[PDB]
Amino acid sequence: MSPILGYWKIKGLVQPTRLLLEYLEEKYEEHLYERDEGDKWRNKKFELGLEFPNLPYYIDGDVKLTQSMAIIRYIADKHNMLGGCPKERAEISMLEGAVLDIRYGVSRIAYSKDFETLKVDFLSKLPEMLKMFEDRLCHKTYLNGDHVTHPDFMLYDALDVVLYMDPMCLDAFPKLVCFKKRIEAIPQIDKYLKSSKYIAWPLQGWQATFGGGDHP
Amino acid sequence: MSPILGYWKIKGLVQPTRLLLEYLEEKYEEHLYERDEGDKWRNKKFELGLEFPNLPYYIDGDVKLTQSMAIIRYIADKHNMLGGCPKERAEISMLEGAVLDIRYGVSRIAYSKDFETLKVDFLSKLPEMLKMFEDRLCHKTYLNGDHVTHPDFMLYDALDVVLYMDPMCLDAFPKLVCFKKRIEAIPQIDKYLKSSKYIAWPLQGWQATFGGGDHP
Ligand SMILES: N[C@@H](CCC(=O)N[C@@H](CS(=O)(=O)O)C(=O)NCC(=O)O)C(=O)O
Ligand SMILES: N[C@@H](CCC(=O)N[C@@H](CS(=O)(=O)O)C(=O)NCC(=O)O)C(=O)O
Repeated sequence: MSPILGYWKIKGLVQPTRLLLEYLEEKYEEHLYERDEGDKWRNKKFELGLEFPNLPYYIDGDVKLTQSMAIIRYIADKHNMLGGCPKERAEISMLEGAVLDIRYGVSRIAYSKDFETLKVDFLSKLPEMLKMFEDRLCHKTYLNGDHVTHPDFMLYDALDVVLYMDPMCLDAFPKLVCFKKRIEAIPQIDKYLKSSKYIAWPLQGWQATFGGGDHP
Repeated sequence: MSPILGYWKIKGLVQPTRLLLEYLEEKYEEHLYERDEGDKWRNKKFELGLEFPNLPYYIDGDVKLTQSMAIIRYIADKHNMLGGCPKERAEISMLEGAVLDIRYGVSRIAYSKDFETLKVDFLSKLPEMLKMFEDRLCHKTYLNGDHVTHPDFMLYDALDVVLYMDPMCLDAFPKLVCFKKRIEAIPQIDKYLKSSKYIAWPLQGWQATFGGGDHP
């Protein structure tokens, strides 16, 4: 049967994974927990056969997984996209980590009552983080070269998110601007982003001071 | 020449990596930044050839890496320890993530002025996190079975850290208590923990409210 991907009906930690699945054109069903289905999840949490019960989870005829990163890596690995040798795989793991520093950098302050104050500090450090990627993309179409890897969708998600926080944070980074457009230019992605499956909001959990709520 | 591992002279994000290197008996030199060498690092940060300048970093005749997780995975991968197939590698990635939830759970609140209040909330959720590992170890010597994998050293580091926070947090988890002793029973580990190379403190950056300072 078709693999089952479970998570809240938000972008959050699973969006990059959804994009990788669409890009690979893999078939899959989603168990989406609405903002008021917290209890629905609780009563099912310890009943899915998961060794480390959590959201997101990925269940398919061969495995039962939790931990967003093990999930996206599993999907990529099943398609030989993790790297052909130790060095390459490390490059790709390094790219994941660097993207997470930005994505997690947002979530870390998005649930605070003093978001604006934290935001200033954050938007103050973001430029140096972005420049590392800008330089990475100066002589590359995608993060790992001519071919797409899962970090590309992670970066895309992170850029999508920081753009909501500051629509001008990419003004000094033309390569990153083109990269985001380039990802949206991928047929499978453009199709998915225009379909009824696409969850455009919220970015974080509904209760978040930033990227939360039921509407943009 | 011998690989170079660089980081602050604290356990922090690199300790599990140091333990994996010792276990594998790999030769390596460390560029340790003292509490007052922040500037020493700044003036070298963008001069090491690192694509994503950060701490820790790992430089050896074949690669230049940053991102603690890409580093430990690289070392494990160079020894064929990441997993023999997609499923196994995902299991191992899942274990990393689950350990990080605990380790990062500590760092997230260790720099706050209200540590004690946050600590209560944290120590309230830790038991459910620990039990997942307790159950994982009920019919296994190590997290992935009979043989050691890098997540074992990550878990060890996390247990070492939560024990400083609460010396009794493992009282209901005998398998975890034995697991920690079992890791310390590994010849290379026992030797390293008794050598002059072992950095017992601090756990977090020196400025941390918890696990910080120059002395326990
Ligand atoms: N490290 C885990 C963290 C997962 C996590 O924090 N999940 C949250 C939701 S969200 O933060 O991703 O929105 C949750 O509610 N998990 C279910 C639970 O805690 O019962 C991962 O990456 O998968
Ligand atoms: N995701 C990175 C985070 C690294 C990080 O936050 N490094 C801190 C130090 S510590 O938090 O690990 O102690 C640092 O000072 N990096 C150097 C810098 O920011 O210039 C990783 O895992 O390697």
